[PDB]
Amino acid sequence: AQYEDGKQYTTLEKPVAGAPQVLEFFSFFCPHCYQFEEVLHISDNVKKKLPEGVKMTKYHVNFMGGDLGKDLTQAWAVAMALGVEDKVTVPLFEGVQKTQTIRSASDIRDVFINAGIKGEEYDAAWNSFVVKSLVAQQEKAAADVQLRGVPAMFVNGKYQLNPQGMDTSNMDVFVQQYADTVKYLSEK
Repeated sequence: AQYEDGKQYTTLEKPVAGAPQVLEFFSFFCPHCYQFEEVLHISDNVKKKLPEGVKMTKYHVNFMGGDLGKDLTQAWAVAMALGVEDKVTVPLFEGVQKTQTIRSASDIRDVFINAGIKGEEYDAAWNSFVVKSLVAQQEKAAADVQLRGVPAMFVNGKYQLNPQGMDTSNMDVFVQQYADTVKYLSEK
């Protein structure tokens, strides 16, 4: 076939019921994730090809960067609760991997302040039980699929994108193949 299990995707031998339609995992410490977000714009190109009526979810993970990795997961929960993902994703990636000016939760906080979220609003969110459950959701989703590496994308709790099985000669072509694969899987 043109799309083959174990080639452009793998199947979860242990499917996850009730999972988000399209579920992406990343870490601000993850070098391919940086590529995916700032160079390849994967999330965005997937969305452009997804059918009507299909939601995209993106979660941060704990297993990179130790203590700061966990702060970043809580910060991402804040970003999601406040709906400010599109304002912090780039400065967080660059603060961690490019300029390396993020070394503590306070530095993470500075990124939101600079993006124009108010101190009082950020601190209130950071400490809220709505953010606590949002952290729990991120962890539970990763746990459900026994997640050990990022970037990762899962469709309908049953299929897992396998980007190693795609050409990377051309970055544009890789992205569309990736996006088309997600669409194929979504229609399965």
